[PDB]
Amino acid sequence: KVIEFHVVGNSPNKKILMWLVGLQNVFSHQLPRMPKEYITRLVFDPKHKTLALIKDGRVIGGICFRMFPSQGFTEIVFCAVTSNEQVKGYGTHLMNHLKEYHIKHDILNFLTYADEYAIGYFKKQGFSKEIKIPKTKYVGYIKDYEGATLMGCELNP
Amino acid sequence: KVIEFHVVGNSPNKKILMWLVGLQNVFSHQLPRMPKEYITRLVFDPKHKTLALIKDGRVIGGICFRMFPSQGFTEIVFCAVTSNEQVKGYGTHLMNHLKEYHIKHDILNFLTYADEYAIGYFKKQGFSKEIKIPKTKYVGYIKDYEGATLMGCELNP
Ligand SMILES: CC(C)(COP(=O)(O)OP(=O)(O)OC[C@H]1O[C@@H](n2cnc3c(N)ncnc32)[C@H](O)[C@@H]1OP(=O)(O)O)[C@@H](O)C(=O)NCCC(=O)NCCS
Ligand SMILES: CC(C)(COP(=O)(O)OP(=O)(O)OC[C@H]1O[C@@H](n2cnc3c(N)ncnc32)[C@H](O)[C@@H]1OP(=O)(O)O)[C@@H](O)C(=O)NCCC(=O)NCCS
Repeated sequence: KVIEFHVVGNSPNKKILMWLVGLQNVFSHQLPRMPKEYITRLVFDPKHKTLALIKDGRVIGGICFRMFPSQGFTEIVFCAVTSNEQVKGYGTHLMNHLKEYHIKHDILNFLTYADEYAIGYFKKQGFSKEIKIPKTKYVGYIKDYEGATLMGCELNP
Repeated sequence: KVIEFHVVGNSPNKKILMWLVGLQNVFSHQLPRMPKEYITRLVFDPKHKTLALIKDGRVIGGICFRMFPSQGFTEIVFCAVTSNEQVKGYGTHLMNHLKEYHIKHDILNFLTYADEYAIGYFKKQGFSKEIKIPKTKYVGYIKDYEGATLMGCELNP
């Protein structure tokens, strides 16, 4: 009934902090292959911001991303919608809003290492297994993950 | 292999933030009758401290308490051991160490509102149902918890 999108960050007021915990809680529930401590580390890392999906006070989704304005792309880390609220298009809205945030900041590229079970969702948001940014841009900067496949998205206007 | 006891709180240290979150996760998994956001609120509250049990870098247990020096007791909010590690004398250790901390701080009585299933566990730690510290001392200072049983016990030097 009321639904909000906030880019948040630990760079730490009381409200966002509740949201930061809520995001960590949402992520750890969906991403079973991610240890809670690791999520907490990245989520609270000041070089990472998280785009939070609030519904009626409560965090229900988010995308954790790290921007590399120098490389000309953004690494997408932990994106999740809570189980209740899956398949209602929330995840596509988050990616859309993420996409618009970045057009303003003039980063036109997304990179992520995709779980096997969610390659489907990224392909819908325009990601491809075939990457158009040269290796020399992201190798080293971006976290490689075990048996996740790397996908890119090249936004526009 | 390494096992630590730290008394923590929100009174921006990067270590204790991760610990406080790690504590919120453990408290949240183990106590269904308490909503995640409530736990977050109290855990990070500057009048609440928490006894963290770290194991090899990671929180596996804790006791959140609020000290009432002006009263003569300490109120026990949450305590829990992560599930891997239950039935290993870990929570007995935590409570023992909590007792020491408070003796060293001149607060002899512990109060808790105990939930239907851990009455067993508190009873062993000297805890009981009959309080010896006057109702007027704690009522309205402590937080009544619904269909929990109030309990209390004293600790020697
Ligand atoms: C993946 C996820 C973030 C998608 O959010 P969502 O709101 O549930 O999915 P949506 O409602 O936005 O639907 C998105 C589209 O991708 C599709 N899709 C393909 N594979 C999918 C998958 N594995 N999960 C969800 N949607 C998927 C949906 O059917 C939908 O297609 P359509 O609208 O064209 O018909 C969410 O389901 C989730 O939290 N999964 C668990 C954790 C995870 O796998 N994270 C990694 C990637 S974010
Ligand atoms: C109850 C709890 C906090 C204790 O941690 P623990 O390490 O498993 O308990 P211990 O290993 O120290 O065992 C303590 C003694 O109390 C007993 N006990 C009573 N209830 C128990 C319970 N629910 N779980 C484990 N032990 C329990 C044990 O048998 C043990 O007896 P013994 O040493 O004489 O053989 C833990 O199981 C937990 O987190 N439960 C979920 C949430 C909860 O009940 N919190 C209550 C407030 S602390």
